[PDB]
Amino acid sequence: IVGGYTCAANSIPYQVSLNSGSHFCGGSLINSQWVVSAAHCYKSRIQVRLGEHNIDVLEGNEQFINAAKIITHPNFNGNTLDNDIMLIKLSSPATLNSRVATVSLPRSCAAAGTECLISGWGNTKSSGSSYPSLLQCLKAPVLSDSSCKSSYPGQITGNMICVGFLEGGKDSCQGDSGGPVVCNGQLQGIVSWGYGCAQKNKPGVYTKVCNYVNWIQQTIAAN
Ligand SMILES: NC(=[NH2+])NCCCO
Ligand SMILES: [Ca+2]
Repeated sequence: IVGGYTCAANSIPYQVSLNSGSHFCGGSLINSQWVVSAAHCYKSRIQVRLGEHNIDVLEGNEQFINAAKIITHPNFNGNTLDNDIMLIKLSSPATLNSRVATVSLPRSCAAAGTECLISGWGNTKSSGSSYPSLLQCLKAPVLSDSSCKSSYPGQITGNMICVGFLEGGKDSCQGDSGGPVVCNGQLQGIVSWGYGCAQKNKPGVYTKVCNYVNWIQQTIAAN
């Protein structure tokens, strides 16, 4: 997260870290047994780390649970990034408490201008690299579906939204991938793609979660 602030510890209780020797992507806990993330985050072996704030120190609220199943969207396209969504089944249920909690899926799509919270352990520098120990947070609005489409001509499908700031300096980045965009208590976005990060007129593009609730529920019920 570039241009963000350090979240209060455990204040984003649905945020997970996907780990494969180190942190590599975010995700969101949506059921005691299921995390949703981005298909471009796929790895065949993943440990889900719940209840984190400092990913470099055991602080006592962590639950480390291996992925039992990893299911990418059958229509994920690695070129266009359409359908950039993935589900991970935990090998045991997360134990839900104040620090490890589910986030609601969308009841509807979010209006343009809706304020959202984007979070993750991704790069924090707009130039160079600094990867944080502590979870970072960013408040950002859903952008006009036009301001999104003008930024990336011909590249925004109906399964993508832009959330962010056209002036730059405030965006998700590498390592935030797969993490949450939560607006009015609902998971509306998954960190997906962009052109670098925090550049002027290149806002973050996010998988539009309100199109996937049936896919999510059907996959959960079948697996
Ligand atoms: N604005 C961004 N490039 N964010 C997405 C990072 C790549 O998943
Ligand atoms: Ca920790």
